[PDB]
Amino acid sequence: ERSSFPRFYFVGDEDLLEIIGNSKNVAKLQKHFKKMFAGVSSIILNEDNSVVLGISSREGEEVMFKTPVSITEHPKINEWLTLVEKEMRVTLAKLLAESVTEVEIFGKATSIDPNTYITWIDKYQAQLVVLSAQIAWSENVETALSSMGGGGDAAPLHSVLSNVEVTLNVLADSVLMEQPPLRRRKLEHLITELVHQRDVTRSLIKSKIDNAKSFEWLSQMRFYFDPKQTDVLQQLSIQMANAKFNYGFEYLGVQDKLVQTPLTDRCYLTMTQALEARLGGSPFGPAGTGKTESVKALGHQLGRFVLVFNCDETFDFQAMGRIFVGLCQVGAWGCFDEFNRLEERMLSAVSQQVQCIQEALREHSITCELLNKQVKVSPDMAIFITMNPNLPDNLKKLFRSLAMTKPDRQLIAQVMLYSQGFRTAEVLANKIVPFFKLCDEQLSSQSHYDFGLRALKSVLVSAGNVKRERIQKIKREKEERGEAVDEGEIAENLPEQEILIQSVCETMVPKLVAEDIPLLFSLLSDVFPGVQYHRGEMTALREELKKVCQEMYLTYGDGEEVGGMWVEKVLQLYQITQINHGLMMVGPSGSGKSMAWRVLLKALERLEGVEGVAHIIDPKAISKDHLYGTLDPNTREWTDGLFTHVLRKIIDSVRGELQKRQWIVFDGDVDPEWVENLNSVLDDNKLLTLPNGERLSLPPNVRIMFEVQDLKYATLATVSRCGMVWFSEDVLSTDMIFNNFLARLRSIPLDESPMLQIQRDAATIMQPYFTSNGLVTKALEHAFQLEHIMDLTRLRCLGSLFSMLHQACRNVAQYNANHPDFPMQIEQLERYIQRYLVYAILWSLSGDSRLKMRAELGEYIRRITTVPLPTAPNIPIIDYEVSISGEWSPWQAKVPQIEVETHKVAAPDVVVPTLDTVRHEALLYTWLAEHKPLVLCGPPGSGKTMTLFSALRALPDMEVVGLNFSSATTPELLLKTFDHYCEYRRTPNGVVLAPVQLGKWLVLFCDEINLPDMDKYGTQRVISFIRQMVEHGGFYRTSDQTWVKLERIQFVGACNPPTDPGRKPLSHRFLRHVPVVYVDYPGPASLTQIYGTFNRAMLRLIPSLRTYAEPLTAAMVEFYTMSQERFTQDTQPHYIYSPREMTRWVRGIFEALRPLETLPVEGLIRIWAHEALRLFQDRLVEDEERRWTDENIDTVALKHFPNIDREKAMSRPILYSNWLSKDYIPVDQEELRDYVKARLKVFYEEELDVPLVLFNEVLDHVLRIDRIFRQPQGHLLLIGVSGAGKTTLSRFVAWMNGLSVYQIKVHRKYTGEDFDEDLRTVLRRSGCKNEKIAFIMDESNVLDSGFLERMNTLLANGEVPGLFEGDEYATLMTQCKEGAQKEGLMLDSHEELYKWFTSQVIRNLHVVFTMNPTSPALFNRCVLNWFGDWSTEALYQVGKEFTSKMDLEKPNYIVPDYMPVVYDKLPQPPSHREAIVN
Amino acid sequence: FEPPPGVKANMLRTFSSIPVSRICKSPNERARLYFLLAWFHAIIQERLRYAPLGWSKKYEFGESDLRSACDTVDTWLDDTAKGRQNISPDKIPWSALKTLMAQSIYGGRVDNEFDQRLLNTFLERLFTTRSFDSEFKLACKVD
Amino acid sequence: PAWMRTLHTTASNWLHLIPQTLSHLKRTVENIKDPLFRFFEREVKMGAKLLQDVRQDLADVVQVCEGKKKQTNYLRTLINELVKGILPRSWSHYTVPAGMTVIQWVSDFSERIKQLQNISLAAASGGAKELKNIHVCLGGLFVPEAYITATRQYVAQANSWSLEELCLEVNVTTSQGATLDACSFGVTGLKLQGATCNNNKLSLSNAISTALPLTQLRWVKQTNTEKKASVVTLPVYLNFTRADLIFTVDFEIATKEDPRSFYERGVAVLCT
Ligand SMILES: Nc1ncnc2c1ncn2[C@@H]1O[C@H](COP(=O)(O)OP(=O)(O)OP(=O)(O)O)[C@@H](O)[C@H]1O
Ligand SMILES: Nc1ncnc2c1ncn2[C@@H]1O[C@H](COP(=O)(O)OP(=O)(O)OP(=O)(O)O)[C@@H](O)[C@H]1O
Ligand SMILES: Nc1ncnc2c1ncn2[C@@H]1O[C@H](COP(=O)(O)OP(=O)(O)O)[C@@H](O)[C@H]1O
Ligand SMILES: Nc1ncnc2c1ncn2[C@@H]1O[C@H](COP(=O)(O)OP(=O)(O)O)[C@@H](O)[C@H]1O
Ligand SMILES: [Mg+2]
Repeated sequence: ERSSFPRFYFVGDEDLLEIIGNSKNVAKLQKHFKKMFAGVSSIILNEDNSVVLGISSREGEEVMFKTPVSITEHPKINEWLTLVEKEMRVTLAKLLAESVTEVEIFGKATSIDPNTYITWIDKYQAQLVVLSAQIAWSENVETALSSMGGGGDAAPLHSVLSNVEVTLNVLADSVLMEQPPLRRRKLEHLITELVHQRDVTRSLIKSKIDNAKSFEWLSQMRFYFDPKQTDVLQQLSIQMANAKFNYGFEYLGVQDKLVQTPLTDRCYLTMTQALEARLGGSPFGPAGTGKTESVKALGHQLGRFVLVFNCDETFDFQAMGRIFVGLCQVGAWGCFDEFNRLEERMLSAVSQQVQCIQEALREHSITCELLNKQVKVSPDMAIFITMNPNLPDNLKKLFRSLAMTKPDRQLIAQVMLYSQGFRTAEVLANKIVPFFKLCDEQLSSQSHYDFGLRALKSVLVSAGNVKRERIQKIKREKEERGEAVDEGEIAENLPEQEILIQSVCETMVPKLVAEDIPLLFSLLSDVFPGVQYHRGEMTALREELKKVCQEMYLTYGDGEEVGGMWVEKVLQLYQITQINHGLMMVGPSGSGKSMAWRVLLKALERLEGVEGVAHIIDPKAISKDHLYGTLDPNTREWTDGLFTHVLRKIIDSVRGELQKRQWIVFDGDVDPEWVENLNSVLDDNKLLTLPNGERLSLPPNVRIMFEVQDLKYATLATVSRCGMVWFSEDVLSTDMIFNNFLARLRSIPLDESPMLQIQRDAATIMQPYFTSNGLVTKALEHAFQLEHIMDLTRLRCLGSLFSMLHQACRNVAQYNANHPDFPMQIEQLERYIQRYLVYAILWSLSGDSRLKMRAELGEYIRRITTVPLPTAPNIPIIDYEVSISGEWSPWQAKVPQIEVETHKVAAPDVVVPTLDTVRHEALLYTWLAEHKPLVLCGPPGSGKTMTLFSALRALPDMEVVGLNFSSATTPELLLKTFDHYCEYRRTPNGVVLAPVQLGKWLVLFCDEINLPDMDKYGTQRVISFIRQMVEHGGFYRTSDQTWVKLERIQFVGACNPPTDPGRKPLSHRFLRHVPVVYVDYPGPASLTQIYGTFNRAMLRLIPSLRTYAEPLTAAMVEFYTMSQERFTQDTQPHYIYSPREMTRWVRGIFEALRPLETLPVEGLIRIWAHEALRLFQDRLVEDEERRWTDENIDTVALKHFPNIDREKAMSRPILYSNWLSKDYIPVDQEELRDYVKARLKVFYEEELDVPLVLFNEVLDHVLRIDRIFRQPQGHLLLIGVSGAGKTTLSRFVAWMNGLSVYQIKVHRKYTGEDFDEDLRTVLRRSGCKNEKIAFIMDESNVLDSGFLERMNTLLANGEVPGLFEGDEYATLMTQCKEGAQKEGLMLDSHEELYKWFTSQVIRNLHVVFTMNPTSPALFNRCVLNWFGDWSTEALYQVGKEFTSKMDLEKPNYIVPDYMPVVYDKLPQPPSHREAIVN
Repeated sequence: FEPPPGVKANMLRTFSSIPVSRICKSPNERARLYFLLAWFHAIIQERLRYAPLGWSKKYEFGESDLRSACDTVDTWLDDTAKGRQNISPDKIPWSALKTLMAQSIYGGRVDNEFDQRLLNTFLERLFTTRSFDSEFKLACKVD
Repeated sequence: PAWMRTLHTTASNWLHLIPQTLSHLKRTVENIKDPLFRFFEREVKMGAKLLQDVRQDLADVVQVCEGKKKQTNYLRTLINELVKGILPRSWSHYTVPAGMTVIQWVSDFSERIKQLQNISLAAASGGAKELKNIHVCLGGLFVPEAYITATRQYVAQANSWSLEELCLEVNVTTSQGATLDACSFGVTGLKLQGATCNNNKLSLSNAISTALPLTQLRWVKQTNTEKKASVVTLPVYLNFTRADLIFTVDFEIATKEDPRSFYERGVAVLCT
């Protein structure tokens, strides 16, 4: 089918099937004609849709068939398509012929009537009038050289050049006045081509060429049209140098005209010579030199497409192969870009493909193998590749080279300025081009700076527009004042350097940083001396900006007043909107970019009567495939993407959105991954290319803006293609934020009035402290000097302070509500508000730092404030609070003294209140009341999770859903959570996401909010996604690309400091919204209180020891204090400590005191020492450290228990075992050794038999392993060199104590899913079967960090919610239900059975980690054990035990004079065997 | 395996590469002008060895450039002389060859303006109608 | 290891060789108006930053050599690059010859820092007016084309002329016998290769390179007159590899000389 009429081969199988199925549906065929034809967007038909009347371009210009093609006469698609193309070519040829006749009538004339010329231009297409001018000039000059062929005669070239000059004069006359944009483009193209013709004709005049066959004329591109030629193809031939080209005669429509610089002419010569030799060209060179534009212009001058593929790093092949084979069949040209950027395999594949294509082209001087198919390559094929510095080795022979080192910017500026109608274009160009060179060189380098040739072209076009507008304004003024109107006279006296400077300023000042504006003005003075510009203030826009700022509670100013810089930035944004379609506000988060453009849109809507609507799309949250559109690889159905969907909605103009001003803003970071498709939109063509092959013209009212906080990772191609507005942080001064907060407080209520009155009094009270250089400003400035666990942003602190002041107002309202008879008076309100403001500054400016920095801020503010403060000699203000009565009351009073039950000792549910806990709960409720997301960041342990969970369960209407973020977390996790716990509902406002159960505020607690890894471009998808809902209050449902409003949903996060390994610092744009509180390690007083409560709960089992709870807890916290102080993390990476160690300590003491009904204080001291040795002594490495711990535990026991005997309570062999007796009791080491040798023999008999020797180190290690395997949540970290016996000892203990061993069988294919499945199976066997499991883990088994995260969650919470979901969750609950029935518990609801399963897992599962000497978080969740290496004693014992069978007994042996004594305890006479073992 | 250095060796290589029939065609001056082209190519390629001085960078003045130059030669000599046995040196399209081998061939790889200037100097010194005299100097003051 | 001691020795030697510190230029509004001051301040800032980076680099390498510092990833690639003897990527911020080794680069950097220190001292002693009267080697500067542009800016701003209407005149005189005109700037270190210049007249010679004593760059109004047949346009390359094109000079060849011979023989002016 495709063999006949190969022109339609360009489209793929999708469009082929679409055109076959809808062949009768010509109205759906316009997309195809957009795909192949050149200027065509649709074919013009009648009302019957049965005869192809004509063709139209995408701009609006159309051609009429001399003989329209009737589709009814040719029902076959290919036949009528061929007829349509043949008739289009014939019509183009006939129109060209009669246009050439008309221009010949114009030619050889002393003067030209402007009306006739403009009529001829309007009658015809831009390409056709340009071609007619080319043909006329070539024919006239050819006849002229024919005339001077005699030689030494008069020169009619002077007459031809004079004719061209008078045509230039009338052209420059025409473009000065207002013209339609299409006529403007035609006039500009005519001017450019005629300027080139004048230049080449003057060159011929200077060279005194008198022969028509002289090469100097032959090199110039000549056009030769033959009206009498029967074939329309052969009528016009484009000959230049020795090459002969036939016109493509394809309707190119209207396209940008490339000026004909000498470099471009050389490019034409080289490329035409290459095509004559039947091999393409390779115009290499640096970026921004117009090589691709040169290819485009050469193709257009020959009436052919080029398809400039973009060879980015992310490059396709299947669609790439399709477009290649389609091009080869059709014959339209193909061009490359940035070829060397391709991947090496990608480069080789494309090199082979184009090598085959080029070899076919050479053999044509015909079909070739392409995609396992035969492709007919037209003779007129060409292919070009542009490089950036070489060609691949297989292509160096087949492809001519050309150096696009630099374009002629001076001549480009001259020609384009002449095109705009500027007089004295030469001077202006020779001034502007060096000025841009200086700006590129002298100005400070920045990411968003761009002074390339494209910027120059935009500047010159804007200058032409501004000159036209000034001329129109002068014409209107002359109409009002007087009646004398003449375009020439107003053009003559119009300054032009002023106009150029105004355009340059309007374009470049917005993108300049604060210190570069004086440099720019110095450069302007250096290049344009003595001439200056004055900014024309927009009075109406300033008035309406003031009005909208008043309505929106924003502060507004002019010039040097408050907000003047912001207002100027908004006006600059307005100008950039006027002169550009693609904007980009670049600046640090917190400078007001969002509000700047929002206020600008509102003011514009209230100004021009054009209602504005804004679509906010976050590129990073949504996958690029969903962002732009999905093409099914198999079913080949096209699902339009988010940006594609909004563009299509704009195009359709269903509800008059075309009349509206619609702004698409890409709020979010930018990287060269998705913006590569947008590069085709930000440029001059402005079209939405789609993988399906569809093209969407950008409407004039559509603007694309990227509100990016930085441009470090953005490629220069994107920067060069759009306008830049720089929003420095200085733009939004602190006073502006203070005024905005106060205005919003005074105007809007918090509930959605008495409380409004309360807000007004509160604001009146705090106004003195919020002024310039007030208390808050100085406090913030000092707080910037401190150090914070996260990077400090001004807006983060200010927003947290504003929210907590809102909570202060809420507290005042609640007090007034609860005391109706006595509402709070003015004086008490003032006292309360002042004290709360001081306390709020304290806990907001330094709420995310250590205690010392908090004390520094407290002492600073005490120095600088006049508000009354507590008179505590040393207790800082932070430990105090502000009561509802406006008095300073210590937080200690609010702290209660609860008594936890015995069976709940150190249970996960229990949360003993304390100072840290109560303060963090208060602040948490404060920031939850305003529904502001918050992050709890602190060192491993410290009870961040328990504090958050207890505070969240405390309030009744707030449900909690825990989300364990991993290193591979993606937003799909959040979508799945939303699906599980929420539902989509349709509301009059729009689609709304809300929790399924009514009247509840869901919290998506994120345990590790900074764990997920950033991309190669420094962006975390989940973080930007959460920020998108935090700031915009919603997101886009990617299923149908609809904005979804969040209702009754809020986020709360927790994390570790970013300095910890595996932690990525959060984005400032996210940090700005989330206040952060630093949950440091609880102080000695807090630990004393909580674990004193735990000890008082524990000791009730034995009444005779109740009186010793307090000294026991004091000794515990004291020893833990020195343990933390001495064994710092710098010595070893695993030398960490936390309250989790104390919880394990109390849990172990409980578990070993419960079996014993009665016990004297000596036994309690012994058991306490045993647990202390097993927790804070075995993790050590050096023997000196162990001796230090033993000495300090001795001193602690003596100090806190003086009335005890050290020998009984602290006998050195502290060895406890359940093997001998029924209870867990001390035993002498000899019985332990004998019993464990017997058990080793039984281990040989039953399990794998390998000879194991028993040395004392193995005794101690087996005791430690048994002790942990006995405990609930007993997780061991066996740290030691390989082969020491970690795995074997673990298996031996597991076999002896009855726990079934379990090891992973990890191979190279073992991906994550297998690990989740195996963890599932282990969890089922341990919780649902009541069977203990010994999980042996080794770091060799770990293949990625995600395994570590899953294990870490398992160690911390006792289970991980990730494994069991849906059907697996139902199967697990079936197992748990049957297991509970067998055990004897009746439970029905989901949560009770899940809790029982978690309790079973924590009581049963024991996982042991074996590593060979590292997240500190992992260390804190296990009791680290130092296996180390076998010592000399150990090696000697192995040697003797193994070589006891051999008989090395030599009586002849005599002891040496000196005996090597490497063994520490060698017997004084070495016999032979001990000598050999030594 | 690397080519032997020397203008002589390069010239023998060039002449052996080109077939017998192509050089001896209807215009008897085609052989002379092919000799001039071979001498120019040899001079350029041997100057490539002294890269800091003879040029600005190691260009790829390979055999493909020579083949393209020979093709341009054959096409232009065919066009100018339509099957004529003898052609005057003045009628030889010298300017066409000079511009073609200064911009398209041997010049496409030239990015530096000064290398282009040197190439133009070489072409205008060698390719001229004055060359067809017995007193023509292919080089001056060799020793 | 022996290589460790050798690296310690060479790092100590380079630390001794390279000067200690570089002083930034004091900012002033009048100095901000002057373009030469702006260019020299940018050069001083870049040189001082690079010098501080290199000194902290060498201190860290020496401390690793003692053994009190662990070799980080940056320090590890640094040390590998040092022992293999190639130029570190972080150190090289300005355009450099491809084949120059580390020792030559360190000597060149020391010379550049010495020149920058002299320039900063001269600027501090006087001001922009004294800054105009400094003979500066184009090779020593990081961006000599920026210096050419700065001289053009200064001449244009002094006489209220447009930048585009100024052309460059080169006068080659001895350092002692030179006149410092208001539009003349002294440039040293330019080496002429393939020809000898006497009384601003080029002559072909067989010498490998002739050292120009003091090249004076004079910016004059465009006379709009065609250049004479005896003038030659010579490139000014940054280094001997001829990979950087700073600017083009115009020289008057002597009688009977052929400019075509000047073009063929590869006559050029080198900053270094
Ligand atoms: N003209 C103004 N006067 C006073 N306060 C303002 C003004 N414009 C904005 N603000 C306030 O300052 C902050 C600026 O917020 P905005 O989102 O506009 O900044 P941004 O830098 O664009 O942020 P981001 O990069 O996070 O989107 C807000 O708290 C806002 O209320
Ligand atoms: N208020 C409290 N109530 C109960 N236990 C507490 C409290 N404060 C601290 N702890 C103890 O602190 C330890 C750490 O608690 P938790 O496990 O919640 O830390 P985390 O924040 O999850 O740590 P990570 O940084 O590893 O996420 C526990 O052993 C716990 O018993
Ligand atoms: N001769 C010319 N006439 C008009 N515009 C030109 C010309 N040469 C280059 N340009 C413009 O200058 C820029 C350089 O083209 P571009 O394709 O970006 O260069 P490169 O492919 O080298 O990166 C483009 O904006 C292009 O339109
Ligand atoms: N106490 C011991 N006495 C003798 N051999 C032992 C002992 N412990 C371990 N081994 C030897 O170590 C081997 C197993 O080492 P393994 O424990 O897997 O190394 P790792 O300690 O790195 O896990 C066994 O073959 C066994 O012979
Ligand atoms: Mg946690």
